This record gives sequence, C-alpha cells and structure tokens, in this order.
Amino acid sequence: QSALTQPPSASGSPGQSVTISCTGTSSDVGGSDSVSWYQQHPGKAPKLIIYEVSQRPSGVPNRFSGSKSGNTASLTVSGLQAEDDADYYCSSYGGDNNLFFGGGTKVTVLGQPKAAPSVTLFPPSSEELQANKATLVCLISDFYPGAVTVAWKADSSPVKAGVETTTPSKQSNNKYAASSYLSLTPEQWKSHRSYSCQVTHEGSTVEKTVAPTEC
Amino acid sequence: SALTQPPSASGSPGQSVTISCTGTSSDVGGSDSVSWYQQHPGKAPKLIIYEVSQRPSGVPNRFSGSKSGNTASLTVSGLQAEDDADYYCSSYGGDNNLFFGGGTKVTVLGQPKAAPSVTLFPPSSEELQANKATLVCLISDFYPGAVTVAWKADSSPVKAGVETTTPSKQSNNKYAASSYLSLTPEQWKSHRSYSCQVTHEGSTVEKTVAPTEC
Ligand SMILES: Cc1cc(N2CC[C@](C)(c3ccccc3)C2)cc(=O)n1CCNC(=O)NC1CN(c2nccn3cncc23)C1
Repeated sequence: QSALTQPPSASGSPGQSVTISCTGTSSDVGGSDSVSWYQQHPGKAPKLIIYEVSQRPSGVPNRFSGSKSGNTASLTVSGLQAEDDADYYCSSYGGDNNLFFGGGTKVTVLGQPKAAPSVTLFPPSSEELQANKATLVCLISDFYPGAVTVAWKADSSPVKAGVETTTPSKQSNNKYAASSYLSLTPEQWKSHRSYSCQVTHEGSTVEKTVAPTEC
Repeated sequence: SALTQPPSASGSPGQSVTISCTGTSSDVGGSDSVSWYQQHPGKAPKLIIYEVSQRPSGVPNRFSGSKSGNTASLTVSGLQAEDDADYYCSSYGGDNNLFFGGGTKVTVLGQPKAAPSVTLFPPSSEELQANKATLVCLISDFYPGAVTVAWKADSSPVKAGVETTTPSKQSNNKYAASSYLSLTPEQWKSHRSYSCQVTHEGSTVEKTVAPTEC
C-alpha cells in the first residue's frame, strides 16, 4: 500500500554530505507539503527530525535539511558526524487520512574503507535434493559498510516467497558477511530455466545465476 | 522528552500482555493521536495502532489499544513467537511535535527448542572457474540462537579459513547462520572430503561433501 521508495543505503566520511531520497506519487509526496523524516539509532527509539518537508524540530541542528520536488522529497545531512550514523525514514500523508512510510535508508559514516561484496551462488547440493529440498544459497562476504539488499529472480520474475537473508555480521577480517537462501522445492528448481541472486551494495548491483544440471 | 514505557514485558505463548505509555496532558492526554509500532531487531518497524485504538489493514485483532487520561495501553492477546519484539508508542503534541516512548521489549517466554537444519554445499562451477573453492554450510531453523561449528578435511580438524556469521532470527522466529570455508581449488581437489559439524545444545549434526564425479 505504501508507494514511498527510499534507497536502501547511503554513506559518507566525516564532514562529507549525503542526500537521500523518498519517492512517492502525486497523491502522497507530490500532493501536499507533509513529508516527515525520522532518525533511528539501532535499538533506540526514533526521533522526528524534519516535518512539513523542511521544518526542524527544536534541538535538530541545521546540518539537516529537507526539500521536495515533484513526487520526490530529499533529506540532506551536511557535515556528517559519527552520531549521524543511523537509519532514516520518510513519511507523507496521502489522501483519506492515510499516512505512508518509506522503507528506510541506512546511513553509514565510513569507519573503514569501502569493500564490495564477494558473491557466490550455490545450486542445490545432491544430498538435499535426495531429501526433497532444493534450497539455493547466495553467500555474500567481505563487504563494508555492512548494509546489503538481496533480491531473487525465478527466470526474470521477482521471487516473492521462501527468501531469507541473515543480518550482516562483522567477521574476523572486520568486514561483514551474510547469506540469503531460497527454499525451493525440487519441482520448482528443475522446471525453471534459472534462478538468480542480486546483491546491491553502495547503490551498485551484482547478479549471479545458476541453472539445473543433470549431475 | 520521551513518553514513559517500561523497558521490558513478557508473557507465555497464548497468554496476554499489557504495556503502558505515559505522557502528559498536552500529548497522550491532549488528543487521540496515540500510535504504536512493532519492531523486530534489525528490521523496519510496522505501525500496529493509530488514533489510539485503530488497526491498519493486515494487523491481527489480537492487538488492542486504549487510553485513559495521560496513559495509553497496548494489549497483545494470544501471544505468539512472532510477537517477541520491541514496541514503541508516539503521540503528537502541540507545536508540531511528535513524542516517542523509549520502547518496551516484549519477550515471549518458553519458545520451543529446535535443532538445526544443516545443508553443506560444495564449490560452485562459476567460482571454480574463478580459481576459488569456498564451501558454505547453511544452518537454519534452530532455537535458541547459539551454535558452534567445526570443519574437517578428511577426518582432520580445519584450523584456518573458517568464518561463521552471527545467528540472526528469520521470518519463522528461528535462527539462521552460515559458516563458510575459503579453500583453494587445490585444497578442495586434494582431499577425499570436507565436513561441517554443527553443535547446538550439546548435540552435533555433521554433513560431508566431496569433489564431484562429473
Ligand atoms: C516501513 C515502515 C516504517 C514505519 N515507521 C518509521 C518511522 C516510525 C515513526 C518509526 C521508526 C522506528 C521505530 C518505530 C517507528 C514509523 C512504519 C511503518 O509502518 N512501516 C511499514 C509500512 N510501509 C512501508 O513498509 N513501506 C515500505 C517501503 N515500501 C514500499 N514502497 C513503495 C512501493 N511499495 C510497494 N510495496 C511496498 C512498497 C515498503
């Protein structure tokens, strides 16, 4: 029901600026001046930092600013500071007393060099197929920041069910890793041309594809 | 200033739990604009109540919201494991302000033990073509969320090259993790087999895979 799209992540080093977007439709974002932005440090209560597109509540520094053009609102955070590292969400009203939220953007203040993920996609192992399971696994390692989005395709169609992705965890080399897995039945696996795992990190996407084989 | 919520609340499966949200005459007690949100750790939240008592579409009627004076309450009946989460309240006040409480972590006590499903995968053709032979041991559907992993090369302990991720809770309310062993193709092809041994609650599950015959 929400139409609000936010990029999954953004990053900068201390003292840089970052702008993040919140795209809706004419009936929500573009239909009034009612966009809000909220900051949440993980595991703590969120806070309203912008209301009515551009207004800061008391105590929010003027490094945070909000604007809008058409059906896209934008939050800019100049002068990045360590405390800015957080998840940011938008909202907008959208007709018939409805409030709509974006999916959130994780903003990292870079604490180490950026590292793109190594992505390995594994087809079903012989043992699990003999157990009537065709789970595929997409291994994603050695990445920084530790924010990664994963999507799967059956052929070219988005896969809407049976997907799980672990929360990225910092490994012994101090880069993050995670796994996404898609719990297919053998029929599903053998009857499609292929399945693909798409990993998005720092706004660039990598795709890996596998297909059934006989042995 | 925050609204006041207890930091913790708990209940057993099927039982009920009530949590409160105490504000002031100019926020919670000033109008009917109290909302509640649910949030699983590491996930986006979900609005479960608005305007004190109203459920958005898709919210079960086991969640109920009320207010008396300056204190709003949320009651979750028929507790289920998927209800184990953090719960925040909010209430618009004057001057375009929006106040939030500090969050209550609701724990659903006594969730059942569950042993891991372990699937070991051998190196993919693509990665072998790129001169890599990482193996992955997928570990899912377990509870509670602590496992240890050891790897074997033939029968011998593997002391290097192992990473295991920190278990995270998944949509079925049980944990998952992967352990991955970064072999060279030469290490992979020179052994009879590799094994992934997963220990959970004193019990071990071992899987073994060997270089393919095709
Ligand atoms: C997501 C969400 C956020 C939140 N907050 C965040 C602000 C808040 C005040 C907060 C923050 C922290 C802790 C506590 C509270 C309220 C409430 C909420 O209820 N939620 C779910 C509903 N809304 C969305 O999840 N939108 C999503 C993307 N979105 C879509 N965007 C475009 C097209 N789409 C087609 N299908 C889906 C989408 C998926």
